[PDB]
Amino acid sequence: FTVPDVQKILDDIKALAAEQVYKIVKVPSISFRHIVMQSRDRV
Amino acid sequence: VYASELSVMKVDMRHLSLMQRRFPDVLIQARPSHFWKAVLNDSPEAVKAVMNLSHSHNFINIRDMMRWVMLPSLQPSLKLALEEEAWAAANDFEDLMLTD
Amino acid sequence: WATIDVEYREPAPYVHAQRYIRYCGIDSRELINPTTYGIGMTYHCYNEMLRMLVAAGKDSEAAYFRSMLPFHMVRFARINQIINEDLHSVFSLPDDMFNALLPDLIAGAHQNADPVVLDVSWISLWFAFNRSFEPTHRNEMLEVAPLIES
Amino acid sequence: YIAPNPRISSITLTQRITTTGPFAILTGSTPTAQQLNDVRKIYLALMFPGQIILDLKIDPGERMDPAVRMVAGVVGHLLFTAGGRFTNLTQNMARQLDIA
Amino acid sequence: YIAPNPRISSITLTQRITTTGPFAILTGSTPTAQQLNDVRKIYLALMFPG
Amino acid sequence: QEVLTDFRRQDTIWVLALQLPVNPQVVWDVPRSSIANLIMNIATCLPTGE
Amino acid sequence: QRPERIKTTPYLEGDVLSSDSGPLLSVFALQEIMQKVRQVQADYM
Amino acid sequence: LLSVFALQEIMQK
Repeated sequence: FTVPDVQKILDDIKALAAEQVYKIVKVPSISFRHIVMQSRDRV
Repeated sequence: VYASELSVMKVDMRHLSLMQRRFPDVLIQARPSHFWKAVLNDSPEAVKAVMNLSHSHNFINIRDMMRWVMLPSLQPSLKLALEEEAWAAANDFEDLMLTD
Repeated sequence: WATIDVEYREPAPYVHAQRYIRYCGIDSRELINPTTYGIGMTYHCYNEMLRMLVAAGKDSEAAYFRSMLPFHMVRFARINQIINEDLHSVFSLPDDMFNALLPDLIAGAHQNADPVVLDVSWISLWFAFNRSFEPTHRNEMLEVAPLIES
Repeated sequence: YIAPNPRISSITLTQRITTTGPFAILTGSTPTAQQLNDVRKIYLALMFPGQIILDLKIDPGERMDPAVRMVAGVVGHLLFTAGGRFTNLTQNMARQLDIA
Repeated sequence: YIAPNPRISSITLTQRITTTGPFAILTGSTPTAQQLNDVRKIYLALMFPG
Repeated sequence: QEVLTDFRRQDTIWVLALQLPVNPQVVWDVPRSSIANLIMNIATCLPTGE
Repeated sequence: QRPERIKTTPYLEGDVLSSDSGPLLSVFALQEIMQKVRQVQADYM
Repeated sequence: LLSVFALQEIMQK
């Protein structure tokens, strides 16, 4: 029999414990892109 | 979880402590309570409630906060290490895309 | 008791009033740049009262007052800020009359600056001890006053 | 006007266990109109050091618990000022507070 | 909360009926709710030494 | 002392019809007046309680 | 706007009881000052 | 109500 004011914050911490920061991907994000301006040699 | 969140808050405050000296032209009127309030506003509310469970009965001020931040005790974790690396990577403000 | 309540720091825009009021030795800068931790906030009379209450066997009252001390100090710090900042005008009392008020009252001599006497009850002190006056906005006609005085 | 935090006098550990204060009956009291006016008088005397001086009101038409006089006598010594530079109260009120 | 065997009080504390004492009077008493709460406070204070 | 505390106290002339520190001897110089003094003391000062 | 009103802990946060201003306290002071002298003159010869 | 010693409390109102 604990006071609900503290029970709520223990429930909040327990829920926060399931947070996921990273992620798993097959390919990395694009870092460099290219622009063409009617030239066959330079971009 | 509680230890990791406290460590992250300590690291954030420790790194934000130097902005007034680094850029005096933008933060001439800046006070420590400003970044203390910012870090409090950008933190989970559960650890804030845990701290308020005692700070509502007892009074603390800026000196206690500074002493607590300067204390050398960190709880290692994934988020803490990644946050420290992120703060180390953003040392130069040209990476943040703002200059004078 | 054993502290300084009046001092002169810089020349004032109004020449007849140069004093600064410091109730129980607290400056306004303590709300921005404290000079001590949360425990270290104290002054002589309150500490003496705490020691007297402990010596008399009333420990619960001493603990209650020790816990309530920072609110007390912050209240008088705000009062000092209000007195020193907003209430500066020609209508404030000049320095010589303020200095001569107390000896005239002690000697009981005739004075032209007779203070106004008001009456309060016993429970009023207890109710006042549990309140703090925090300003929200400034006066509407604060910017127009000097023209009125002129 | 701001009241103090309610947690300063009571800490709850369980539904049926709670610390009690020494002045619990006074903390739960509610002022009337005249008492509020007297509190306003007290603050008005505080904000003007030498120009307004307090005194004691005597009215036989009302009865009170004798503990409130003693509590007020304790409070008045650390609330008011009677130093060697200015005073907030007459000699009679000082003597009454000393007797209390 | 577990109470002991009443016979322990019967053979030792109220051995003779013609004599009355403090323990004999407090033997026949039943706690109320507030006294049970006080006992709980006693036990909580005991569980934390300092 | 609230009659000596208004703001017109600096220009007021007070008059008292009775002097306070009464000499008790004039009370006790009445011939054979012990019982009357005792009765008056009981009637004026004695309290009631439970 | 002011840096003195920033609250960082719930110790200084409490319920609001009443309000006050300039003209209200001015007329209150005048009313009490006149009421005291009127009462003391009415009570005695 | 079993003990005789509890009765005197009732006797003393």
